[PDB]
Amino acid sequence: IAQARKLVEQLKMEANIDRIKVSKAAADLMAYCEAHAKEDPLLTPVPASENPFR
Amino acid sequence: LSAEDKAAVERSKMIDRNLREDGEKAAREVKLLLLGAGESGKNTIVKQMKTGIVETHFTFKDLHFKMFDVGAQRSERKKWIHCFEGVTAIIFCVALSDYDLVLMNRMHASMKLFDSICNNKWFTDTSIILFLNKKDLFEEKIKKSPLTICYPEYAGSNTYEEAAAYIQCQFEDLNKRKDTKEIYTHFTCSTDTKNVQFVFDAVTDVIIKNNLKDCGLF
Amino acid sequence: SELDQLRQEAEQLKNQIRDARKACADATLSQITNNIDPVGRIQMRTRRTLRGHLAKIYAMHWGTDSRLLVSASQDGKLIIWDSYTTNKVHAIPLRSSWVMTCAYAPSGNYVACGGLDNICSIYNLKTREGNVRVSRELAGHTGYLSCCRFLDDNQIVTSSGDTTCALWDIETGQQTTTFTGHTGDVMSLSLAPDTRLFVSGACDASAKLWDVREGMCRQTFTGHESDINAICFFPNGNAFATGSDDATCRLFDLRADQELMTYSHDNIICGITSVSFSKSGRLLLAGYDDFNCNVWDALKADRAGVLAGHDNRVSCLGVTDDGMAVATGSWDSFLKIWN
Amino acid sequence: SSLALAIAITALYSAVCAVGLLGNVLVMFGIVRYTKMKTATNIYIFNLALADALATSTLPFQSAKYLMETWPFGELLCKAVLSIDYYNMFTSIFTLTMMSVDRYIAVCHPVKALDFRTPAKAKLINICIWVLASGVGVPIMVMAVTRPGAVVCMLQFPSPSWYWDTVTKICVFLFAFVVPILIITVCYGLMLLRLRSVRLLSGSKEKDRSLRRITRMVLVVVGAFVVCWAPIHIFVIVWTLVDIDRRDPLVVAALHLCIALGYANSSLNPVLYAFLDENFKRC
Amino acid sequence: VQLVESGGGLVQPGGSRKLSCSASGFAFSSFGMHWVRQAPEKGLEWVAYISSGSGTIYYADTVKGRFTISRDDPKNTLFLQMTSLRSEDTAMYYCVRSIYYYGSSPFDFWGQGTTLTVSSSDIVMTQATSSVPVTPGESVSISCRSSKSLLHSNGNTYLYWFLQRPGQSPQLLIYRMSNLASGVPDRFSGSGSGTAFTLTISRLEAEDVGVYYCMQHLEYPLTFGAGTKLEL
Ligand SMILES: N=C(N)NCCCCCCN1CC[C@]23c4c5ccc(O)c4O[C@H]2c2nc4ccccc4cc2C[C@@]3(O)[C@H]1C5
Repeated sequence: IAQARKLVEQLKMEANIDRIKVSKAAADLMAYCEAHAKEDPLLTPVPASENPFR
Repeated sequence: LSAEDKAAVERSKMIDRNLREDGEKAAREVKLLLLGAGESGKNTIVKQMKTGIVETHFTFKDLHFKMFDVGAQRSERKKWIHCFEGVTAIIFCVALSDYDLVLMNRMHASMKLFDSICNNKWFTDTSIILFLNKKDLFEEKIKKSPLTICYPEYAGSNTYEEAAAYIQCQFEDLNKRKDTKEIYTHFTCSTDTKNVQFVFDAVTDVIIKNNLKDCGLF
Repeated sequence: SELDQLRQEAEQLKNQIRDARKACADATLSQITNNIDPVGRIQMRTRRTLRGHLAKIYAMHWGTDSRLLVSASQDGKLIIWDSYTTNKVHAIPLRSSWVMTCAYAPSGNYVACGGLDNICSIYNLKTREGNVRVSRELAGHTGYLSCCRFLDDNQIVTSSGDTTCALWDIETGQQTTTFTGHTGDVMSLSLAPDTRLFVSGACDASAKLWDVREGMCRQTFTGHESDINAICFFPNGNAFATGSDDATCRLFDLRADQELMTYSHDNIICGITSVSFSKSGRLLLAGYDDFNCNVWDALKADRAGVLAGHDNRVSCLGVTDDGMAVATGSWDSFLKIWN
Repeated sequence: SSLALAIAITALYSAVCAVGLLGNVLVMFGIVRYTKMKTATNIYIFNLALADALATSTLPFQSAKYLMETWPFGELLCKAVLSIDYYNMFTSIFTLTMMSVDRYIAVCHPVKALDFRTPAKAKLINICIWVLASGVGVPIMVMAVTRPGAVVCMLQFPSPSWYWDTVTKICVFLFAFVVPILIITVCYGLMLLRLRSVRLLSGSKEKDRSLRRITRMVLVVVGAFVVCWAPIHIFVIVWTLVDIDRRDPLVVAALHLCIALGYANSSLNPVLYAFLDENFKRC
Repeated sequence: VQLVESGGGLVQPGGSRKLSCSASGFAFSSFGMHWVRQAPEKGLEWVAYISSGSGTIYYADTVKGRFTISRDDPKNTLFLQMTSLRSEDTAMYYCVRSIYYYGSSPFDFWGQGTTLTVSSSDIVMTQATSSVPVTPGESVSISCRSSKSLLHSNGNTYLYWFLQRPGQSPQLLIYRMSNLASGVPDRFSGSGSGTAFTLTISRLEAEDVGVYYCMQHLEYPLTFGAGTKLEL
């Protein structure tokens, strides 16, 4: 019986969060994936000397 | 390679040898998964030897057995049943004394569980050892309570043999694709010590079948 | 008769949050990334194969140093591999052979495992004696241990099959916190880079984000149509990715409280067992049950590559901290390191 | 004027030699790149294939002997060829015998079989089989001197030479054909009785899909062994016992046809493995 | 963890003697065991080495063919059979345990040692400093030089730093030129490159008075160095 009240309270608590737009999140993900692309040994080929797995 | 590198390789080879020995010892071991309802009766089948899942290790006729009981796992079976894909046999305990008791008839729930386990995708060729428990209670109970309660389409004699054979056949008929599947049926008697022997015989057949897979003429 | 009123109120709040999410949605990330240069194809091959397991590998975890790793098999063995030289450092027997998860402590002094015994066993690797002895056995979960990750050397977080997560203090062996709210079986667990929040995916097609210190669910994500088997965090800690048995990966965002991308193909009808990102988050590696992994472009939703070469279902895959290699453990009792 | 017979025997020898070499090469490639040698059956098939490969090397030598009836390869290659023939014959026959015994153990004694049928044990007994035939191959290479109005290459037994030759041939017949055929028949018959008792009976599919096929494979293996090794043994026995025109081209052709039957058994064992073993058929 | 030595005593030249080492408190069968001797007034020199499983056995050049080293794992005991004894074998003998894997702690524990007295190339390792006076609360640096560079191609410099207190067995301080030992305070620091290495004590206490030794583990026969004594 009280489970319904608990889930109603949880939904009310989760409904009050402030959400940024999808454009901001998309730009943040793009900025992270473009600001760390050089330091990604799998996205770009790695040199044989620098590769610990030969 | 430096000296400690060679000693590390030596350590790796030593524990590889220990791993191989342990794997051989585990491969010399036969695996049974015990299944059944809560009131169906499993403690009667584990007492004839003399949280989480329970293991019982015993030895019969120079053969080592482990039996796993997963009755305390109140969760989705479909997410840990693939852990039991390689077991040699699955024992299923079904009680005969609860055909007239509803807890939905709990014997029908046993049939549903048997149908789900037998036709599972991970148990395409895993043997069933079906133990039908409480035959004395069945004999004492069938004399007053008919089998129409559990099975409306019985249309047979209300004796022990006819009803028991009907229940056994109703459990065999749930086996789809029974060419590659084999179901062993025994009636559980408390005042005997041959029950594990029955399992032994069934277990032996699987090894023979597996051996026919080893020499390429299965 | 208040149950119907409470159900109507719950439906009203669900409609309210759906309307808020729709109002917060203006343009998809696919439209934004339609103008970014893609990667034509990546080609990663096997540099190292680790042999020694005699049963199905169910979990693996990398060390912080990106050289040591721990693998768990259902033959009762937990092996510490030196991935550089294919050397076995430790072989730990387990009391219970039914292990579905393993973890490596960030300090490297402890390992953890658990499974159908409902117990999280923590083993100490740096002892005065030369052996690895069990440090503790955390008990108090009524379901199987599906996942476990180390907050630190003394704090652990465990996901179980009784629809609950837990945060334990290892020294006392007691549950500091218990996270409830999931309808179904919790199957995965990923820790944030700042290690203050964690997402858990369950069998009710729901992923929930929890605050560890306080102990309540912050937001709930529901886009999948089956049970979520894998979860992992984006490197920036503001997004995460989930794989389920509906053959679809999904990238959700936290601060927008929506789904951002779906990674699905008509040629894939099998589930996803494990997912993992790259160091920059450009690549999403997903292990499937059709015996091979797929590497997706996380911003373009294209299958950039395929990691084939496993004879059974890929149960686990991980990426090193420095992003040098990807380690895959499948049911063919082999681990493969790819570069 | 047996030009057609000479051409036919040469063509048969070339065909069986090519087929045996190709089959043995394919078996080696399969056992290398398809399934690792981790089972006793794979171990036995590997060593049987190796014995067959070593045996399928004297085909041009017997072809030239039949064509020219003159041995130009000296006492050295006489000893080498005869020792190779004896060694590979005994090795292949004993490997087949051990495969039959291993199958009998695997079926009729499974509890002891899961301990006995280790790959290490199989390697041990197979190496013992290889080295026990060395005790037969060594005297053949040690004592075989050419003595040519006929260029003749065969063993020079000490006095009494006839007694020693008769003893050697009786021993090779009683320890290369009779004992292995008895062991194979007994082991396979007991295994088939056990499989009849095993619950592959009943049903409209189980019986005629498994037990009949197993009986067919066992019968074809035993029949191939018998009809491809018995004629040359019986012809040796009747050549030693009953006098006959040893200089007759038809008798020489019958000898070389029996030799062709033996080499056909060597080339046909991998054919049976490829087109009859269900493990190779599936995997 | 105990490594108790037994045997020893006074012998005549040409005789034989078995030295025993009883091991307790640790997994004996997983470790490698070294016999290292010390002359009555000189430094340490390595004598023998047996590996886990008794697979790899190494001896020094001055002892090869005269001494044998064996290991009883169920009895948790280490034996050194000693034949053709001469005047150069009068020494105190030490048993050292060493475990070898990735990130290990070799030469970590040393036995008390037993005294044997009788009746009357390789890497050259040098310690230039000897009998250096020190003051409490002040840093001091101890140098060690090598004939061959200890930096292997895998990034490991195989220099081990040990401390021997007066009337006591040596104890391990540094594993590989940077790494502190368990139970050692954060006052010792290892550094160096190539053939030249330094060990720095930032703050000197009253328990640091003793003899410091540098050993190489790059290749056998595992040469030690001379003594760098500091006592004040
Ligand atoms: N699969 C394989 N593993 N191998 C491939 C087939 C190999 C066939 C040839 C084997 N080979 C062995 C030696 C030999 C021989 C044989 C039987 C009885 C005997 O006692 C005897 O001894 C010899 C001989 N001696 C003779 C002496 C005088 C006249 C004729 C002879 C013919 C043979 C045939 C023989 O060469 C023949 C069979």
